[PDB]
Amino acid sequence: SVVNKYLLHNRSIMFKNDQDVERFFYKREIENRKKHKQPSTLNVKANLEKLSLDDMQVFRFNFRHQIDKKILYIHGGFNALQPSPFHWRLLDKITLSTLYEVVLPIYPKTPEFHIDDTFQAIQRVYDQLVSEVGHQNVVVMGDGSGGALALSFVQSLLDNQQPLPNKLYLISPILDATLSNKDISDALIEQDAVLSQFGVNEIMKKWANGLPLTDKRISPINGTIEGLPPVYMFGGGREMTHPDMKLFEQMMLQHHQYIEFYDYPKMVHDFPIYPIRQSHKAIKQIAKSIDEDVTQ
Ligand SMILES: [Br-]
Ligand SMILES: [Cl-]
Ligand code: NA
Repeated sequence: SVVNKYLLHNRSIMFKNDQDVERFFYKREIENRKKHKQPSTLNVKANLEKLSLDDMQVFRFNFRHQIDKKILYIHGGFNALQPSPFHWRLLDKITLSTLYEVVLPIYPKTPEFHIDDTFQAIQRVYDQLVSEVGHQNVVVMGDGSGGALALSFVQSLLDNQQPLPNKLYLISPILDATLSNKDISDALIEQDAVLSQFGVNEIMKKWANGLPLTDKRISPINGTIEGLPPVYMFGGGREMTHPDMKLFEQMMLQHHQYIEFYDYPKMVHDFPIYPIRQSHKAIKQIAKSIDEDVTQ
């Protein structure tokens, strides 16, 4: 399996019990305070800018001096993990394929920080980028829990009458943090070697800081749909989020909101982070679609 071939134990949320959860939070509190660094062995092909915004680390990737257009990238990791070395590699590839400048904020993480900290930080970097190139030249993208953050954040902009990004990209978004969709079968659960209902529940409960997991800011499947910019979603049939992605697609369609869903039946959660041909195909689909004229 691709999951096992590239496994990082320090990113696993397959917790057995409360004791594993506590140990994870203990570890993440300590690790999250450290300055995040590019992987020591990774050749990043794009040019890299190591910036900060109000003491938050922000990395920017650009290629061939192409910076007139931005992707605000919200990385996965359940709001507890920092970017994977495979996230570094994915972002590099997207930069080189799209020729947008990819912006990677290291936003506040749980267990020390909580939902409002996370969202206020994303707002600040979004505002920064809009001031640089205009909202029409900014695309928002995220994977996993980062896809949830990305959708929830654009929904916040929409609810608050803020200028919206030209497009919104969701990669294996965790649209409902409860993962209680009754269409999630045992067969589907047995195919998913990455997600854990227990792990996602427990981590998200910590981050939510007293808010119910069903709150639309946490589970954006429950958030504003009408008025969204065009949405482009990527996911696999072997991830427990798949019923939620299909449900979200149905809701977008019903509300006459533009959605492209690229659904890969045999792919795993967050598949584009893996060095496999399907990832390269997904990246090419991002590149081909990202410059489509927005006429909605
Ligand atoms: Br596939
Ligand atoms: Cl599970
Ligand atoms: Na910045």
